[PDB]
Amino acid sequence: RSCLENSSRPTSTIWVSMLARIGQRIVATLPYIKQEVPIIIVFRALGFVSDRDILEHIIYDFEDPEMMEMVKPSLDEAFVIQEQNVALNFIGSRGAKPGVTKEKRIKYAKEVLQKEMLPHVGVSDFCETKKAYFLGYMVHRLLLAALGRRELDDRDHYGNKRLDLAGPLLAFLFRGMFKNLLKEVRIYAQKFIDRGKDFNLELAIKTRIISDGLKYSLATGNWGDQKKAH
Amino acid sequence: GFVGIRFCQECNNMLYPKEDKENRILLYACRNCDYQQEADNSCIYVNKITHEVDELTQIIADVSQDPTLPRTEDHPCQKCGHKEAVFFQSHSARAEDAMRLYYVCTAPHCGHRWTE
Amino acid sequence: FLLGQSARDAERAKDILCRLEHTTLRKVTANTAIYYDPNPQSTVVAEDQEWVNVSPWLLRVELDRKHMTDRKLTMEQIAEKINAGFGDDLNCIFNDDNAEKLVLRIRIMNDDDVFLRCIES
Amino acid sequence: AAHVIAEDVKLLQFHVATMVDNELPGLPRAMQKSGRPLKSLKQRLKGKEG
Amino acid sequence: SKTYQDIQNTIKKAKQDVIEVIEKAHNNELEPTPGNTLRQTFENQVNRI
Amino acid sequence: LDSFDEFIQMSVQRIVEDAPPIDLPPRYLLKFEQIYLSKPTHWEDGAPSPMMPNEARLRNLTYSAPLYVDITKTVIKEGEEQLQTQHQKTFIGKIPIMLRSTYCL
Amino acid sequence: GKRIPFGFKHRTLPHFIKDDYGPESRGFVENSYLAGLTPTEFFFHAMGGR
Amino acid sequence: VGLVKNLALMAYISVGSQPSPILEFLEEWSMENLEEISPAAIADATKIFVNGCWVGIHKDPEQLMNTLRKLRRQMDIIVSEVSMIRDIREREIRIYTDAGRICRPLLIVEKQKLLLKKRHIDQLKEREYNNYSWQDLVASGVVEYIDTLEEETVMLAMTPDDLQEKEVAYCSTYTHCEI
Ligand SMILES: [Zn+2]
Ligand SMILES: [Zn+2]
Repeated sequence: RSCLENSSRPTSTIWVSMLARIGQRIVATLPYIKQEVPIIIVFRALGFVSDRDILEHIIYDFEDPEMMEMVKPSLDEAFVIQEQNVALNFIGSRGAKPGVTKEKRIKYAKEVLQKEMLPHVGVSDFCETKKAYFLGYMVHRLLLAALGRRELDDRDHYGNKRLDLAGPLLAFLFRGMFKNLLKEVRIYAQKFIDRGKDFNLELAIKTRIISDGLKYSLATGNWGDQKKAH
Repeated sequence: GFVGIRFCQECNNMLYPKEDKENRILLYACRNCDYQQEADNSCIYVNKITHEVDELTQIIADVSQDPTLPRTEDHPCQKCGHKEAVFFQSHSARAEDAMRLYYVCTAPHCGHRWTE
Repeated sequence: FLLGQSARDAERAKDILCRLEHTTLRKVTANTAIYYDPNPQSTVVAEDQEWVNVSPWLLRVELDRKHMTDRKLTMEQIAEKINAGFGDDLNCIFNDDNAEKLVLRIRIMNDDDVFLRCIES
Repeated sequence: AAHVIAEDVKLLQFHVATMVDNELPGLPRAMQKSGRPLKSLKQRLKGKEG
Repeated sequence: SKTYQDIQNTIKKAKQDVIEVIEKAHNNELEPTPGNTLRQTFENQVNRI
Repeated sequence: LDSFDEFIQMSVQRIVEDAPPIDLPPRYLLKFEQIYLSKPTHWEDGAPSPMMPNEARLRNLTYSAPLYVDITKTVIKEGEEQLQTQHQKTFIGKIPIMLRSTYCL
Repeated sequence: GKRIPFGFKHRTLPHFIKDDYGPESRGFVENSYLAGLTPTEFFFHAMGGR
Repeated sequence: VGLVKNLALMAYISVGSQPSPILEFLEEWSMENLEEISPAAIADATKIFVNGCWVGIHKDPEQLMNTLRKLRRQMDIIVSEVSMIRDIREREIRIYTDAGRICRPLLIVEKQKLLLKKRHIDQLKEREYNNYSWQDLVASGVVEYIDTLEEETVMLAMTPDDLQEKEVAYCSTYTHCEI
């Protein structure tokens, strides 16, 4: 569950899972993609065309052939995609809104690989070399749990849990309530520049968005808006 | 033993094993490249169904500075001859049936590990 | 519930137990190493057995003993089930029951490389 | 208008069906403009406390 | 107070018995019961004690 | 108390300094910055006076404090004539205060 | 049905030491309610009583 | 039952801090940054992980853990809530500064002694008569806020005398002691 720091984007979770079963193919369940994409396709989309270079991100010791023959089966799987661009077309061909032109699809699969998956490592212009390391670490840690070299994580361990006190509980509200009022001052600048007159904000600032969203959720207990309280 | 991935030399991609159907030899050609290099292992895929693993290969020597790990003075090292040693069980998932102990010398620059 | 004399002795009740439990090859096998040994008398390995029995790729499969006996199986029946399950498209060349290692050898005879892997799974 | 009649009856269908079944799979639940879904005739006698 | 002594002695003999089962298994002499792994025959001997 | 004080002192000036500036025919800038907060007051036919929690409890009020932000409007158009008609302390809303925090009376 | 499980990494509480199968380290309460329970076995007695 | 819980008396939930003076410190030790590293040098080197982000590689993790810990025990760059976990068996140092991590204070134990010596008891008995308090025990480096992901590598003694005395050995490497 990757999250940045109280961003207006919520948490966004990858999944680098491995299939039951050739056998032993690793997939990836990126966000904003409906199907799943094998991982070497992602490492090529992030921009690593060579095969040794994906593997240096996944396997730090090339000297134990124990973990080499575990990622071969997925390395043979995507031998059909070899450059970055057909690789983006693979992921971009799967979105929620798949673009009708190819170029729309690569603009999609380049935007989800820079802001939707793994944001905490970075959402900048060039962070693929460290989203690549942190992805290869997720695969590597999966291969350790499958080779049996490391015990699986316990969902109940309190080290794996955070408590949301009255601070984040409220900064989760005050983001949505502060986006609603920028949607209000938007429409109010709109109905007013289009008459070509000039627009004023004192009347555009709807004060009853904060003052009443807070007071509502703190009164009923429903942590949301009143329109979607069930 | 095993086989590793042996990578191409031109494109640094993975070489497949391919039998040379004329001279009767085993090659490794590429998919992206046309690189043929001549094999030597004459073994392609191996598979340990027993999954026989030696744990002494996985033990790092850095365990000896673990405050939370029991210490004996009844098994001394063999390279150095220190008296202190830490000991632990396989500490691995997939431990088949063994509660065997492993020792590490608790003396820096040694990290000798052994099993009794 | 065991019927006759098997009901008393634990020895003759134990082979019933063997004749009912599911044993596949994975329970008795230890190491599966496919090879491209071209000339079957060449045998990239130390084995003088083929040279008494006489495709270039094999499946040296070395079995287990304390798993092969605790179910009481001989290589004749494995060799027979091994060609009866796949017919006459293969030619198993088993070891003897005097050697220390329990090795089988398969070879096809009649996309070819992966096929010994496909049938060994 | 021989084209709007189609939309008129699609919405008539939605209303007459969520009158007797408010929970449909994959269909928007008829809510009251307070924001709460309705209690159709099927819900008045569906489960416990029907 | 004689019963307290009888009890403390039983309990110390028991903590002592499980230490030897642990030694045996730590040196690989606890042979598995036919029908159980090692960690189950161990846990069974311990829970019996 | 520490969680709330940290919400008030950092997390509010963080939620509002990173929301992007809105624009819209020429278009404007409208940027938010530098928030402030006051102590709970009541009539802020009346006069602003501090509500004491026990008075807020007895009249069924809501012990809250009002929030102000300083918004610089930049509407810019043809002829390259922009004004940063900046609106100081613009009311945003009222934020309820946790009793015996650093911002309670 | 088992003894107290290894909830931390290879130990049941942080007081014990890694890989401790002994009786006290896995939940065997050896006091009585008249003598009272030691701190660790107060906790294990609660894990059980839950 | 079991879903609604309660804090224990001395649990503190950490409120959160910025990881930037840690990132800045670690940079000017002997780290090596993740983007200027040869992928062949991660094998024998512990990986550093600030707040879930793998930022760096370090070739010597017994000097970081001892420096990072000295530096919390003085309350200077690392605030007292930050928790540094060192996993020995896999080569990982994880540093958390974020919020919502529940922690609790533990006495510190150096060799077999506590650090809480009779001065602190006497100065602390004369609080409210001048101005000595709990924050001086934390700043002086006597108690520590250890939390649950870091509590998995402490070796904790329950009472201080009786578990840090001399018998047949139970551990003799305690690192904390309970209040
Ligand atoms: Zn090549
Ligand atoms: Zn040594």
